[PDB]
Amino acid sequence: GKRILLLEKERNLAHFLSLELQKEQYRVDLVEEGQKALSMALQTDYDLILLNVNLGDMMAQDFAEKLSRTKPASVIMILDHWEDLQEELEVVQRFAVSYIYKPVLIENLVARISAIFRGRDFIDQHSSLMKVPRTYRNLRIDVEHHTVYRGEEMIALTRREYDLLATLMGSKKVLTREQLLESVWKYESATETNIVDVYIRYLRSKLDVKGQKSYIKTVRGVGYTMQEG
Repeated sequence: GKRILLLEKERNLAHFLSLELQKEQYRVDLVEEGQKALSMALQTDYDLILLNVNLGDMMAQDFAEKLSRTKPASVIMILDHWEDLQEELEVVQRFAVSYIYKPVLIENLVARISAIFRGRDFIDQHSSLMKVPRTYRNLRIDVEHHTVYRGEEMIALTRREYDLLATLMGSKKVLTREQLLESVWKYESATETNIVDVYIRYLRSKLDVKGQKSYIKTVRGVGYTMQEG
């Protein structure tokens, strides 16, 4: 089964989530602080890393940035109280594939994790069919390693940003926000179209060079497409 790295500060909840996730045949490694979580995530490829906003010895944002130096498309999901998540909402959107509020309902957590895994699988399969060369202007995508480069620099795209780029680069046509939702949030049927604009903004911030045309064009009345220089 897929492998989950789990850090939950509430002891009884951590134990509960560990046991319930193993009933889905997932392999669950429970850790209690970020330093240990980080050493484990650096040496093992986890399919999901499930964290609180604050890991105790560091913020989850800090963990994610440090992990991203070698594994930029890591799949991190944040579980926390509403007030804790909202205090850090913008930074959480930037590094996490999803977030979920306490008090958690296990059937909901299980369904969401399943959908996230299936959506990543879809992206992988679809991107394997991308026309070669997988380049655009100064960008190149390494589909095997889920990495992106602009010139000779690695661009630390998050998993959502990577999935969004692969979807845009793999399309010959302008894509609507509904079509982008259907590809990048596939199987996460509760996702709504305004999230697409958020991640287009994030993706532009990572790709774009000041004084060049953006890598992504907004097409009036339609949606988004890659943009030439």
